[PDB]
Amino acid sequence: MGVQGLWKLLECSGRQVSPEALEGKILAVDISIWLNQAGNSIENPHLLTLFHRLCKLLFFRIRPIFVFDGDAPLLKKQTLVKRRQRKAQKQQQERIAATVTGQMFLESQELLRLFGIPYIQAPMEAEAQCAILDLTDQTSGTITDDSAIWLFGARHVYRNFFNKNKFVEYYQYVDFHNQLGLDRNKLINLAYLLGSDYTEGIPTVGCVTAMEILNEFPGHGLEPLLKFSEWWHEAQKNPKKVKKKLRTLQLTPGFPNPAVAEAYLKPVVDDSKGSFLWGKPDLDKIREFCQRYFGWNRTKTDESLFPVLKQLD
DNA sequence: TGCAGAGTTC
DNA sequence: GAACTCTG
Repeated sequence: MGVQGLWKLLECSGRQVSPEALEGKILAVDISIWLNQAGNSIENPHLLTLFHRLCKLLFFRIRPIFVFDGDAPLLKKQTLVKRRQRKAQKQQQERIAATVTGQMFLESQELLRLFGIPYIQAPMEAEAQCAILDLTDQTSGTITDDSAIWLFGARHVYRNFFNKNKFVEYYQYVDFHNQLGLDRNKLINLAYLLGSDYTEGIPTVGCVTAMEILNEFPGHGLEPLLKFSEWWHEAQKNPKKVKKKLRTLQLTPGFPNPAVAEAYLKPVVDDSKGSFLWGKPDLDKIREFCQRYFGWNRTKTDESLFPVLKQLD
């Protein structure tokens, strides 16, 4: 999820490209959204979609690095819990999804090791790991469809790459900073407004409305939201500019909770500058895996791999 | 599941 | 009249 409408905002700065443009590139990928998602009674669909993607990547000469979600933050859990209160046993559907995912994790990491692709378990948030990889110039981008990566400092992000009718879109920090006037702090304030995976937003704030807010109270860091907060705590009191529209909407009392901006500003990530390695993928083991989990033979997989191994050489 | 247009309200 | 949402 992340910010509810941020992609709509940034689309003016994103450029449509083709998969042939990622040829000379080393990019990070957040697999955690996939297993976060993944009635024909199929076996291991996470692995199925993962395999097809994994092919698509190497076909276009991408050098991937996969990033795995760790312990979700306190604010992420609080957000999903207060999002389920709106929509004894909640603690027993937590410990049954983790043992299913655990196996999904293990199988996916095995598939990766066979394909010769390295990977890193992010200690808490995975988007933050991909972001800090972008920042230290360890990757040359990050393939993800999650807006929240921007708030963790992202500079170059490739979106809609796997979405097949949608064209691959390349987004750059500098581009939408120079066009839209957005920095990391303004985007985090936008996260307070529009709603994100660490905090639900304001009921009626569309994109344009959140920008109207962030311009009505200019400032540095978190000042805009404090000014808007005390202004709405004042103007709500009764004498009964364009600020009337903003009077109308409802606001929470703890707004703004500074722990939210704190979580986006200083997240937890691996600090070391890893030097990464892509090994050669052994063929036989891959067909063995495919039969073990899907039930594919040797020339059922080879019909798919025939372009892939051809491009590898 | 993302965009694009209209419908409904201030 | 324009902007936001909902649905197609």
